[PDB]
Amino acid sequence: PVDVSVSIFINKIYGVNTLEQTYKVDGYIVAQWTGKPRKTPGDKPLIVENTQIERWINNGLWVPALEFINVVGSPDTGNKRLMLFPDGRVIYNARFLGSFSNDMDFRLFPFDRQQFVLELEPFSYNNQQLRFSDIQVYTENIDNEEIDEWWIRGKASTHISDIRYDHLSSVQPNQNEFSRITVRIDAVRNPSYYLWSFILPLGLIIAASWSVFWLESFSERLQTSFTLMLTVVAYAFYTSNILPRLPYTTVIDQMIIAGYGSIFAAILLIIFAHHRQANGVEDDLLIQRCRLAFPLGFLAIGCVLVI
Amino acid sequence: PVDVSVSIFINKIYGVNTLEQTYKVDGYIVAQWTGKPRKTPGDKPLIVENTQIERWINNGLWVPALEFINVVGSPDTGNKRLMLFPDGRVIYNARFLGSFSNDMDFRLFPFDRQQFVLELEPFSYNNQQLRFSDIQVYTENIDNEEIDEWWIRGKASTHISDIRYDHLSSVQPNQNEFSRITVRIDAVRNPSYYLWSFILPLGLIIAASWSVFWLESFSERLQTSFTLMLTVVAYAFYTSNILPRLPYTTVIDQMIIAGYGSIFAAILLIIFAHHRQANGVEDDLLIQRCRLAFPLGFLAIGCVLVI
Amino acid sequence: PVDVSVSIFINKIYGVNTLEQTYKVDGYIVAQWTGKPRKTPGDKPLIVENTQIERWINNGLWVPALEFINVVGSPDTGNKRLMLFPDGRVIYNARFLGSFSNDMDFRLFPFDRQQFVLELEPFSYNNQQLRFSDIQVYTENIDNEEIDEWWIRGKASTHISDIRYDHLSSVQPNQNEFSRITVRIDAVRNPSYYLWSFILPLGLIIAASWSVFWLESFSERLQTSFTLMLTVVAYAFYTSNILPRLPYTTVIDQMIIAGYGSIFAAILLIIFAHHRQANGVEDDLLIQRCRLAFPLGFLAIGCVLVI
Amino acid sequence: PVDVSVSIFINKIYGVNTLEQTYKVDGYIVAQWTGKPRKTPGDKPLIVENTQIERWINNGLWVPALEFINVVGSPDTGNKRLMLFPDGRVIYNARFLGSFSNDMDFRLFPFDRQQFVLELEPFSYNNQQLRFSDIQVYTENIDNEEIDEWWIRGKASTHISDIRYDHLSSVQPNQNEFSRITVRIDAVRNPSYYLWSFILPLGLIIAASWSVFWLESFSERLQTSFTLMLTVVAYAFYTSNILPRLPYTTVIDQMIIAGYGSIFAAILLIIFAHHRQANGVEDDLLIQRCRLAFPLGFLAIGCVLVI
Amino acid sequence: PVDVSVSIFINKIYGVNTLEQTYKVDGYIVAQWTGKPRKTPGDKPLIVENTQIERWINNGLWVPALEFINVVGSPDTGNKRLMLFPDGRVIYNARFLGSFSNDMDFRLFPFDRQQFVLELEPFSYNNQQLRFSDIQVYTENIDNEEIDEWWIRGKASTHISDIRYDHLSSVQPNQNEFSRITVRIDAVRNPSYYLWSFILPLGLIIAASWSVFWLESFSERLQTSFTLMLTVVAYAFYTSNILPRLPYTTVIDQMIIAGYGSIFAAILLIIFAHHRQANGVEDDLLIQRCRLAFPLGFLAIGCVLVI
Ligand code: NA
Ligand code: NA
Ligand code: NA
Repeated sequence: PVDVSVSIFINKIYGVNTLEQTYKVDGYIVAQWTGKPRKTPGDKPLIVENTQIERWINNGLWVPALEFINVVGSPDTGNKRLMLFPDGRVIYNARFLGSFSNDMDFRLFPFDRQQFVLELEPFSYNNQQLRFSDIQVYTENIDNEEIDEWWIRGKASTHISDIRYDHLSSVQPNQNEFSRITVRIDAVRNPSYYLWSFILPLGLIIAASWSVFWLESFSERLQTSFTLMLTVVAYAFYTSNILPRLPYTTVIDQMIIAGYGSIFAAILLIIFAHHRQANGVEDDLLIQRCRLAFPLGFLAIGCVLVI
Repeated sequence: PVDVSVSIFINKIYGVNTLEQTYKVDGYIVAQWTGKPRKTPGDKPLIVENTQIERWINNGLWVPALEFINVVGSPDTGNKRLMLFPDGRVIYNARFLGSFSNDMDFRLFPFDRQQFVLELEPFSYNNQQLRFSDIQVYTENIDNEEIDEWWIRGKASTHISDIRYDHLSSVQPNQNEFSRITVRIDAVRNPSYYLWSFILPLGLIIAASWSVFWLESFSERLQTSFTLMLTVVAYAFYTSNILPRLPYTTVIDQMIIAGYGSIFAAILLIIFAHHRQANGVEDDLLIQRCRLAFPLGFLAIGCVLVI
Repeated sequence: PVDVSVSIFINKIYGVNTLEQTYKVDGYIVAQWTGKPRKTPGDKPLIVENTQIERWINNGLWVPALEFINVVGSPDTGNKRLMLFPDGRVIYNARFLGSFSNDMDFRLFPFDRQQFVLELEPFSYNNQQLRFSDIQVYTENIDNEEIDEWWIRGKASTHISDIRYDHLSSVQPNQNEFSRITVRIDAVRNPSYYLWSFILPLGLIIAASWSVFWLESFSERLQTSFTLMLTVVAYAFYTSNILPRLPYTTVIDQMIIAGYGSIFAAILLIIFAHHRQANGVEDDLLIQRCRLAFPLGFLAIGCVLVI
Repeated sequence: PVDVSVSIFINKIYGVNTLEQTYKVDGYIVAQWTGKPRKTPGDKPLIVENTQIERWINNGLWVPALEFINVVGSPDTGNKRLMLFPDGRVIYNARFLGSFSNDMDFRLFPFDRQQFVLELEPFSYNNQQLRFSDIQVYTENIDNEEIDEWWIRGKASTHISDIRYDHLSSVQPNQNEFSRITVRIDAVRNPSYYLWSFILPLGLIIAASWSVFWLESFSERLQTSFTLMLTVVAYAFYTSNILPRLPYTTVIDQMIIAGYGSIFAAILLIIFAHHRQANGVEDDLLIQRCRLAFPLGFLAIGCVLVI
Repeated sequence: PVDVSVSIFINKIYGVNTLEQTYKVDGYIVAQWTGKPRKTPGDKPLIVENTQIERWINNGLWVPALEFINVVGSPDTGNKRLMLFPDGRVIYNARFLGSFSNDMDFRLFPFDRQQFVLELEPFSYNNQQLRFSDIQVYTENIDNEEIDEWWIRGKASTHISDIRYDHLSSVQPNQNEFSRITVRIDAVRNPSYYLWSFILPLGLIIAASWSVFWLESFSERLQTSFTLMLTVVAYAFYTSNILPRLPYTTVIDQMIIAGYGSIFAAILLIIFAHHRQANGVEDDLLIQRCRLAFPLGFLAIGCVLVI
C-alpha cells in the first residue's frame, strides 16, 4: 500500500444544532504520501492551485479522494493546493467545511458531556492500496475555549481503524476493508443558561403550586390551581425548541411532568376533601395536613430522581 | 439487454420530516454489468475516480445513468468510482444523498408503523436494452437500531418490477417499459415522547374539565370551565408542529376534539341547569347526577374510539 | 418554422405552499422535431446521455432551449436524453423539477377550488422559427388521487397560444411573438381539517361568548367576557400560519371578526345596562332580552354572510 | 466608448420580504451595442444559445458583463442568447432572477408607499469604454396590478447616472467612474389586512381597558386590568412577525404603547383612589370622573399622534 | 516575496444575525502585484473578464488565491477582472459576498458596542513568497449611516500581521507563517426598539407586581400575583428570539429574573403573613409595611445592578 500521513487542522466549530444533532467543523486537511522522483522548475517545490490540478490528474498523477463518512450533505470544499516536492513526496492540502453528525446521547440535557467526531476514509482505495500511517490533529484554535454553550475540553483523540465493507465484497474478493481515521473532540455543555431560565423558574412554579393548600375555600383554590396549570402548559412549549424528540425524559421534561403531577394531585386531593362530608357537617382538616407533608414527599421524589 | 447487478449500501437514514413526509437516505450504489474484454496496465483492474470518467465517456464507454424516481429535488451525489476489470465487467460505484418521499399513511399517529421506500430506475435505457438482474441491499448499519423516534425493524425488502411509461410510447413503438428496483425498509415509531408529552397531560386536562360539577354556584363554575377551555386551545397549537394537515383525525386530534366537546357540553349542561327554574324556587340536583355519569359516558366513548 | 411536439409527463405535485402561493411539479418533458436524415451506428437510434450532448451541440446540432415562464427560481433539471433517430427526427427528453407560481385566488379559503398552471415557451426562437404543433399531457400518476390537502380532479387542460413580447421588438422588427404551451391541472382543497380544527371550535367559542348574559351580576360577567376575548385573540394567531396576507377576508378571518364583534358588543351592552339607572333604583331586564335575540341576529348575519 | 442600449423586461415581482427589506424581481435584459461588420451563414442573424457562447468569447468576441449593484446574493441567471446580426450590431439577451435590496423607509407601516429599485452597472468597463445610451423599461406585466399586499402604481422611472468609484482610482488614474442605470418602480401597500387584523381589534382592546372604571370595588377592577394587560402583551407578539427591528415607532407599535400606557395609568389611578382615604371614611368619586375624561384625553392624544 | 497591495471596497453590510453571531458583507477586492514586462494589443491595458482567466492561468500566469479565514460557508464570489498592464503590474479585481463571523461579546445587550471583522490571507503562499504591503479600506458607502439596528461609527481599522500555522510545519520546515490582513469596522447598536418594547413594559409589569400589597384579603391577592406571573412567563419567550443562548445574563434577562423574584417573594411574604396568626386573632399589618420598603429595596437592587 501507499503510506499516507494526514494532519487535520481545526479552524472553528460552530452551529451545534441540538435538534438535528449535527455540528459544523471548518479547517484544513494536509494529506501526504510518497511517489517516484520528479523534476520541477528549479530546486523549489511546485505549487498547484485549485481548478488547475485537473491538468496534472489527466496527465496521470495519483491523487486519491478522501471523503468524510459521518458528514451530512456534500462537504463544501474551498481552495485546495497540491504541493509537489521534487524529492518524491506529493502533498494534498485542502480546506473543508461541512455538517457532521454523531449519536449525541441526551440523558442529562443541561449538564451534558458530549463529543464531536470527525471520520475520514478513502472512497475508492482499500488498505491494500492506501494505508493511513498516522494523524496529528492540531486543535490549537479551540483547545481551551468555549463555542456557543459548549466548552471544548481536552485535546483531539486520534485513532486509525480498519473498517470492513461487506457490500463491496462482490466486486473485491478478499481485500474489501478500508482504513478510517476517527477524530474525537470532547465538549461539555455549559448549564448556566438552562439553570437560570428553566430550572429555577420551574422550581418557583412548583412552590407556587404548593401554595394552594393555604387558601380557605373551594372555588378560589380550584381557580388558583387552574391558572397554575396554565403556567406549566406554557413552560412545556418553551422547552420544545431546545432539544429533539426523545424516547426518554431529560431533567427539564421530568420537571414539567412533576409540575403536572403536583397540580393535578392537588386538584384531586381538594376534590376528595370537598366530597369527604357524608351529610355536610364534617370539617376538612385531617386530609389537609399536606401543607407540611406534600412538599416533603416531593423533595423525596426529587432526591431519588437526581441520583 | 445488458444484465446489471446492483448492491445498495445504506449508511444512515436521518431527518425524517413528518410534516413534509420526506426522509433523507445516505449510502452507496454499486452497479455492475459486463462488456467486451479490454486491456489494462498490468493485471490489476483500473480505478477511474471522479471528474475524470468524462474522458472515458467521451472515448465511447457505455456508462448508463441510474436515477431515483421518488426523490425530492436533485440527489446530491458525491464521489464516484468506475472500476474497470480487464476480464470484461465494468463496475460503477457512486455515493448518493437525497431527500426521498413516500405516502406515509398517518391513521395512528404516535403508534405508527411506516416504511421507507427507495426506487431506482434507468433514465434512458428500457428493459430491452438494460435489465436489472438482482439487488442485494446491505442495511447492516441500521439493521437493529433506532433513528430519531423511528425504530428500524427487519431487513430491506427487494423487488424488481417492470414499470410502464405511456408518455414515452410516441417515440418508442413497442419497447417503452423500464425495470425499476424498489427497496423497502420498515420503521416503527417510538410512541414514548408523545405518550408522556401529549396523551397523559391531555387526560389530566380531561379529568380537570370533569371537576367542574363539584363546585357549588354558577359564576365560579363558568369561569372554571372558561380557563379550562383556554388550556385545551393552547394544547391544540402544540400538536400543529408534529404532523401535517390531514383530512382525517389522529389520536391526539381526537383527544383535542374530545376536550372541546366535554368542556362545551359541561357549559351547556350548566346553563340548562341554571335556567331549569320556572319561578326560581326549584333546586338543581336531578340534572347534576353527571358527577358519576358523564365520565362513564366519556370512558365508553374512548373505549369505542380505541377499537 | 420547425414543428415541435411536446409530451409532458407529471410524476408528482408536492409542497403546495399557500403562504407563498407556489407549488412544486416533478416529471418529464419529451420534445420532438424533425431535421435532415443522418447516419447512425447500425439501424438503431442513438442515445445521447447527459454531459455529453455538448459535443453534438458544438458539432452543430440544433437543440433549442425550452424554458418555463411561471417558474420561481432556476428549474432544477436532472438527467437528459437527446435521442437521435436516423430517419430524421430528433427527440429531446429531459427531467425537470421546479417551483411554479399561479394567481391562486383565495376568496373561500377552506372550500377552495384552484388550478396548477405549467407554462412552457422557447427562450430564443419565435413562432417564425419554432412552432409548437401539439401537446399531450400524461397526468396518469395523479389523475384521481389527493396530494396533501388538495384533491386533483379531472385531467390536464392543454392550450397553445402565441404570446407577444413588446420588449424584444427593438431587435426583431416584425416577428417578435412566441408560441407558449399552457398546462392547467385543477385541484379542489379538502376542507375537513379546517372544518374540525378552526370552524367548529370557533362556533363553540361563539356560543360560549353568548353565554355571558345568563350570569347574575356585573363584575363576574365582565371577567367572563374578558377571558373569552383572550381565547379569540389566541385563535387569530393559529390562522396566521395557514394563509397569506390578503386585502379581503376569508371565512375563518370573518369568524374571528364576528367573535370580536360579538364579545365587544356584549361588553358595551353590559356597560349600558349597568349605567341605565339614573338613581340606582331601576332593574335591568328590559335590555337583557338578548338571551333570545342576540343569537338570532347573529344567525341572520351568518346566513347573509354565507350567501 | 461603446454605445450600449438596454431594454429591461419585468416578468413578475414576488416575495417582498419586509423583515429582510428585500424583494425578488424576475424578467429579461436585452443589451445591444455595435461593432465591426461580420459574415453569417445566409442573410439571417445568428443565434448563439447558452453554454456555447464560450466558444465565441474565447474566439475574441467582446461580450461585457453587466452586474446588479443592489442585489443580495448571486443573481440566479438562466438562459441567455447572444444574437449576432451581420450588419454589425451584437445583442446580448439574458434572463435574470435575484433578490434585490432598497432602503424601504417604514415610518407609516400599514399605509406605506415604497419603491423597488433595480440598479445595473458594468463590472469592468468604465464610461470611457462602455457608455449606456438609453433604457426603456417594459413593465407591462405589472403596470396596473397588485403583487401580494403591494399595489404597483405608475410605470418604471429610468435614469442614467455616472457613479464614481474612489477605491479603483489606484489602478485607473483619471477614468474611474461608471455609468449606472437605475430603474424605479413605485408600490403602495394595501392597508386592509392590517386595518381589520391589528388596528380595529386593538381599538376594541382600548375600549375594554377603558371599561375598568365602571366597576364597583377594588380587587375585581385590579383583576380586570391584569387580564386586559395579558391581551395587550399577546398582541405585541403578533406584530413582531410583520416588520423588522426599527429605531422608531410605527402606527401599530404606537398603539401597543398606548395600550400599555392606558392600562398602567388606570392601575396607578385605581391604587391612588384606594389609598386616598386618610382614615378610611372618605368616599372615592372625585378622582373617578375619568369615565368621561380619560377617553377624551386619549382621543386628543390619538388625534395629535395621527397628524 | 511578492509585494501585493489590496484595496477592499465595502458595498453594504446587511443581515447581522445576532442569534448566529454572523453578518454578511458585500463589496470588492482589488489585489495588485508586479511581474515581468509583457506585451499587450496596443498601449492600452488588457481586460480579462471572468470564465476566461483560465486560459491565462493554464498559460502560466501567476494568480494567487486570497481566501477569507473567518468566513462561514463558501464565499459566494461573482464577477472578476484580471486587468493586465503592459508596464508589468497585474491587477486582480473580484467581487465577494459571504457570511463572516466574530466573537460578538454580549454583556450589555441593547446598549451593545460591537465590531465587524474581515480577515484575508493567502491560501497557499506564505510570507516568504507573497507579502502584503498595505491595505486601504474604502468604507465610504457606510461611513456615517446605520444598517438595521446597528449604527456604523468611525472608519475601518487596517492591520497586517503574520499569523503562524503550526499544522503546516510538517511540509514546510522553517517558512510556515502567513501574512493576514484584518479589517475592523466598529458598530454601535441602537437601543431604542428594545427600550420601548422590552425595558419599559417590563418596568410597568414590575410596578403592577408591586401593586399586590394594596389589596385587602388573601385569595384575591394570590390570584393577582398568579396572573402577574403569567405575564412575566410570556415576556420571557419574547426575548428568546432576540439573542442566543449565553452563559451570562444580559439586561433583559436580569429584568425577567427580577420579575420572577419580586412576584415569588411577594407570594412567600403573603403566605407568611397569612400563617402569622397562632390562634387566628392577630392582625397582619406589621409585616405589610412593604408598600414603602419593598420598592425601595428593589430600586437599590437595580441601582447596584446598573453599575
Ligand atoms: Na384568568
Ligand atoms: Na394565556
Ligand atoms: Na411561536
